[PDB]
Amino acid sequence: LGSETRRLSLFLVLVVLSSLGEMAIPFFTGRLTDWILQDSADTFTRNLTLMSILTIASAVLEFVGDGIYNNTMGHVHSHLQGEVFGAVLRQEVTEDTSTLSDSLSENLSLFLWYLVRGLCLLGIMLWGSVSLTMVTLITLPLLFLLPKKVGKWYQLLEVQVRESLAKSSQVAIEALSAMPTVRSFANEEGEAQKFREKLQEIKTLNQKEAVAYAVNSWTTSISGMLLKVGILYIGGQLVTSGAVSSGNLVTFVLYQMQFTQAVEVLLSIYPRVQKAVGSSEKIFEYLDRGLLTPLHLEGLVQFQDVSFAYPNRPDVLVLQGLTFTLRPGEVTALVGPNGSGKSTVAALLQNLYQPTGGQLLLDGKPLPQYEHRYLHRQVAAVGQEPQVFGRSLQENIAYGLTQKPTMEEITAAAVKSGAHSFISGLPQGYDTEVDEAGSQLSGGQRQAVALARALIRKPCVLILDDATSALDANSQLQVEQLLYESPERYSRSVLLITQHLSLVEQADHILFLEGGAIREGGTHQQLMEKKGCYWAMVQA
Amino acid sequence: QVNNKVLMWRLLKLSRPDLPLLVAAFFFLVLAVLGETLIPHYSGRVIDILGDPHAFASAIFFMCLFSFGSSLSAGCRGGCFTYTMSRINLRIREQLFSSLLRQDLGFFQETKTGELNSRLSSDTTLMSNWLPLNANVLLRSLVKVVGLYGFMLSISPRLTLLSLLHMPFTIAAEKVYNTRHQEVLREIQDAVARAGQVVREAVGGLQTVRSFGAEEHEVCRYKEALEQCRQLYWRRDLERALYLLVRRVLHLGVQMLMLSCGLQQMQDGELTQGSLLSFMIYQESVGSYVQTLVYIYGDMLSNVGAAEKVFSYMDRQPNLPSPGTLAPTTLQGVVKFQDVSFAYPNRPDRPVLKGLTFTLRPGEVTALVGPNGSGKSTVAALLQNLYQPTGGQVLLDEKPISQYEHCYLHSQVVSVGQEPVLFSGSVRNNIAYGLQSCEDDKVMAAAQAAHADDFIQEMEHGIYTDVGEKGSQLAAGQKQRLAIARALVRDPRVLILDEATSALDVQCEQALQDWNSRGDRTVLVIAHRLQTVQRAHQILVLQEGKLQ
Amino acid sequence: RRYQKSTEL
Repeated sequence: LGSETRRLSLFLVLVVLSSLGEMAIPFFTGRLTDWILQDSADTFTRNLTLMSILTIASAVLEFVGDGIYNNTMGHVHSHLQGEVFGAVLRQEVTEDTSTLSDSLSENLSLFLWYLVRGLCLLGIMLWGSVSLTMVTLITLPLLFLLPKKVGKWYQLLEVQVRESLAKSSQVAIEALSAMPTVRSFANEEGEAQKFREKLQEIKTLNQKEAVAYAVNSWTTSISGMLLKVGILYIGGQLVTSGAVSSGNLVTFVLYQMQFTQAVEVLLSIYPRVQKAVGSSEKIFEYLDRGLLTPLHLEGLVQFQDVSFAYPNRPDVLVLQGLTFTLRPGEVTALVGPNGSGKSTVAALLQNLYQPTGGQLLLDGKPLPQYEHRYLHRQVAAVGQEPQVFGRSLQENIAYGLTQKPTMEEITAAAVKSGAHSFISGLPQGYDTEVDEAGSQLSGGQRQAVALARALIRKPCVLILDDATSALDANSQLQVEQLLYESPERYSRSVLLITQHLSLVEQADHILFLEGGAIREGGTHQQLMEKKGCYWAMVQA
Repeated sequence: QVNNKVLMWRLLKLSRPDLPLLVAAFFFLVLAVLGETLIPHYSGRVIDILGDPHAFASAIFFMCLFSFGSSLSAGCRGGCFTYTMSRINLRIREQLFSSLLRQDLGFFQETKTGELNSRLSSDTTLMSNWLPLNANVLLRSLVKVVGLYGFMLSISPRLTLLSLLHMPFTIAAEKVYNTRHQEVLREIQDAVARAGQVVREAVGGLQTVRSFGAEEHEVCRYKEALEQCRQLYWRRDLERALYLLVRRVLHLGVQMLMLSCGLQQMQDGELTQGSLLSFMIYQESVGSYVQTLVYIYGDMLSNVGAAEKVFSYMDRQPNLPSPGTLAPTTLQGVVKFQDVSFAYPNRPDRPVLKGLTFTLRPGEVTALVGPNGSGKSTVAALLQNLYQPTGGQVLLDEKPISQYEHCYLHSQVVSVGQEPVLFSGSVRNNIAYGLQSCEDDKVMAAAQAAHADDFIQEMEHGIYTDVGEKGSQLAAGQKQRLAIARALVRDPRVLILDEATSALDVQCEQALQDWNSRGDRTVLVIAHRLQTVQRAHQILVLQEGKLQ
Repeated sequence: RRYQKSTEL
């Protein structure tokens, strides 16, 4: 908020000037009264011109100040929301800030305007007549106590009624969301009875709400009438005494009315400001809670005493002294216990988390030293849970790309992944937009889209896993055939964590891990024709 | 159109039982308006008298009496109207909810729950403000205006012509401003919803975004949405201030034209000082009512539209068949399927069943196996009179199932759902769901039939505890055994199991398939594997909608 | 800008 410290200051000037310009209609009015009892037109014309000029200037200044304040507040709100969302996304609520900012800004503006007005009115009244101002100040608190007491009770009753209505609403939505069971058990009358019993409780509160409303209205009217009468009596007696004229009394009466209105507005506005200020601290607290240049990688990776764990604590490690290694141009697969959590190794390959020990340098360079922008487009692959975003298919199949690929390149990537048929069969070509969060997607289509998104970037390492698990048997066979038929076995490194032994049959060197480290391995034919884990799994 | 008149007549008829309250409200409103109209006249006469104690005292007393009476009526009317509003709201909600329960299952399969919640929570309140709020303010506001202008014409037949000429320049401006605001608000709402959709999409696909490191693009898209919304916010904030400036300038001008003309008329000799004061008060006061009348008349149409939208749901006709009446005393339990074919109305002309035919017997425990695209669920559902078969017929004891009473049928035949659903009531209320009355002895007997007592009996007070919302505190296996106990508490004659053994114990399934509720009562079990073969007396496979 | 009063029921 500091960066806009100048503009706001300008606003804080203009309002003050406006608050002095609008106090010319009452004052001169009294002057006109003092003119009508002492009957030239020169003074009348002078008063008229002064009043008109001051009022016009006040209106213009108020307009300009309001424009400046709104323009600044819009930018502040947008910047705050952007920062909040960025922090939330990188951390791994949003609508709360959006619904809070407008209310906070509006209430703060009204509070400032009416506070300045009230200060100016009190000052001019005090300069006018000290005794009447003292009387008004003395009698203000005594006549502004009971209405607040009644209003708090009325507000409590209103909020109770609204909460009861919300409870009944759910009592109804829950019933209506499970219609097949209700119809099956023939229990519609029970639901109707429950709803009626819920409404019979609000029927009781509504009467007291109405009574409180009526009493509050009566109290407000009585206080409003009493306040004015109390000062009118003393003003009349003072005027009759002859110490002051009638015009001064008229100006004081108008000033007192405006001052009371300003005080009442301020009292009505303040609680909302307090609530919004208290609420913004929660958002604040929630928000407040360099690499070497890479050129090319040959696909050679290896690990020595590598360890990784969950972010919750380093004691949830799923690896201990691993020795995984995949040769460039060779495709290999890994196996292990279901509860061992070996899948995190794939995340370790994507540089999502730094190693807890040892090193995981690949292609002769440290793993976390390369640039993040170029590494993510050369070491990633299809995810474990295929999905399609709400963007266009031509953009969904190339998400996270610095430069949008050409139509021919996209078609070639889809064909290499088998997704060309899906693109051709989709209506309106690649310009069609897929449903948000895969609302209308299919397992085979999702697998094809994931494979295309993986292969579009020409990765130097493959971390494809669980893609065929969601895909069909025919799609899995096609993916395996494409992987096996790539030029010179794709001439790159693949470390796929396959779910079926059909893909692991042609593995260059299969391996299985236990206890956080690789415990067995070798050729697939040797593993399946010996005491290895693969043969035991096949026989079992 | 005449549709608005029809809706207005329906809304009038909905408030028929509120005559004793509306009469008092419309009496107090008239009293308050008549009291508030006459005060400035007596103020002016007092001012004229000051410039004879009897007349002064009379005027002061009358002014005080009118002020007090108006103050009282202005609160009595508000209380009465608030009570009337509340009554109308509570009356309409019950009718809306009780009309929806009779609809067919396709209506709920099609309509999103968000629309139902919106109708039952928001529009039923908007349509309830029509009579107590809009038709009240409009009436008093218009009447007050008529009275003020009558008094102004009485005081001075010449000065009122200027206000009569000035009024259109205010009416047109207010109309234009309201028209612009009503569309700016909805544009802002649409922009906000579109902005929130981006965050929702980012949340939905978080794993892929973190895997590819594409946060720096989602942030940019969100910033673009925010920058698109900020412009609409600024436009609205500018229009409001421009309107305020125009209003302030116009009023000062009118007052100065009024003040100058009034003074020039008084110095001639055709007017007095109190008369000028009263005329100034009236002319100052008329404008606020003139503006609020336009505001309220513009606002009433939204309530009328909301009422139309609510009434369009409770007037729709259902698709249930003709109600039945038959209710025999002892059902034999023989069920036959004859050339049954079915197509979902939501996705028509894509049949799931093609001439299915089979026969069931009391002791013949028949098992259905085969995936058929999960079509085993459809044959189970239509055996409970939940859907009507488009071809063939299904009959119970040589009579169609649709000919039996709705209340009677679901006592003899009951099925367990594939995914059990539990309600937020107590344990006893869930077991005895749908029954008129039950005894705790039966609940223990029903619970012991499913071995669920091993969990229920550790819990304090036994069966009177509150189950978590939609069974939140229960485990997947625990919910299965609770749903089973909900069936044998009813003593069924025909039993249908939707692969309960997939989560429940196989031995428990055998006991449920061989107890008194299954010794001579027809049992049909659905299995995803050959596990049902160990007891099935008539195994039946069906694929592509055709039986094996 | 100036405070706007809610319409009295």
